[PDB]
Amino acid sequence: MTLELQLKHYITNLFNLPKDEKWECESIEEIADDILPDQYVRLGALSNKILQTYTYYSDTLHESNIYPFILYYQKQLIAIGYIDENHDMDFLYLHNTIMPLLDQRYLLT
Amino acid sequence: LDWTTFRRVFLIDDAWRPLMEPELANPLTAHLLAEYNRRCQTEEVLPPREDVFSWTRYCTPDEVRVVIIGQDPYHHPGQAHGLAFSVRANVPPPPSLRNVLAAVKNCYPEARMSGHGCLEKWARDGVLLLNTTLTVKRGAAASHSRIGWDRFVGGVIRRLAARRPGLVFMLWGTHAQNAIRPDPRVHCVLKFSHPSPLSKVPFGTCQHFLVANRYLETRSISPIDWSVLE
Repeated sequence: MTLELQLKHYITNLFNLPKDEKWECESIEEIADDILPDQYVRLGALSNKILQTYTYYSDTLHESNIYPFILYYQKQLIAIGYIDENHDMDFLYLHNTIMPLLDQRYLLT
Repeated sequence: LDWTTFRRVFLIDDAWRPLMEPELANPLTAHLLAEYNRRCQTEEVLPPREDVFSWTRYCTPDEVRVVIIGQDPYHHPGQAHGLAFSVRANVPPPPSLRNVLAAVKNCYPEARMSGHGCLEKWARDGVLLLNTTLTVKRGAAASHSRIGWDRFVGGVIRRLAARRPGLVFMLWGTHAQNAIRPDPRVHCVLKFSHPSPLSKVPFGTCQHFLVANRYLETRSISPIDWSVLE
């Protein structure tokens, strides 16, 4: 099962959204400092790195103001999670290009 | 390189000749176009060739009042049509654009929004919506980011800004603020974080569209009507 499908199942199950609703994905680049919490960004790790960012959206996701995302860095996985209405970011995974910082991918099942 | 040939190929409106033609003298422009044309033969390239330069056709250099910088074009078929941010008419706005439009509506509760994302009306009204990368491989974002558009496009914008003072620039996100640094004594430079929802600051709170209008008024320029619907 693709990562993004695992993420979709975790999300639609967590928030009780229509499991079979088509999701669309917006893919853009931006600097990790402008996205991640300060505590996740240090010089020599994620700081100044340009992440390739994938942000999922649908009608009911928009209704939710829920924004699931998967971040990469040059094809290294960097983060999986979701942002909510109030910009509380939740993470199921975080790697700072040096080591894994947070790996709760077992949560997806 | 030949302006007549170049213009025909891209269906470029001739009013942009004086800002763009000087580019063709630069050997890097010849490599860019050759590399672009090589991508076009080896892969599916977006947006369609005739659209790469659609921004030239919506308004003339003299009409341009506001400059909004994008990075590169939507890479899924149907989406890009040669403007930054904007999508084709029956495409639901993706997260970034939908947030742009939310800020518009916040700035202007009265603004007519169709719930659609196509920004042609702004373009016609002199809102230059310009990506620093003009093309992309279908399916792969930022796949053309290093073939040399940024230089070419940065030249055109430099020549545009040089013609007369008092453009508004809206520079959203780190790429745009780094790529384009206009003289804030000469132009109105408006900065913000990227409109993507992934941004730490919600873009919904961006007041650029109002602040730009207040600026233009101080300069005898009529404000933009930021309505997406006619």
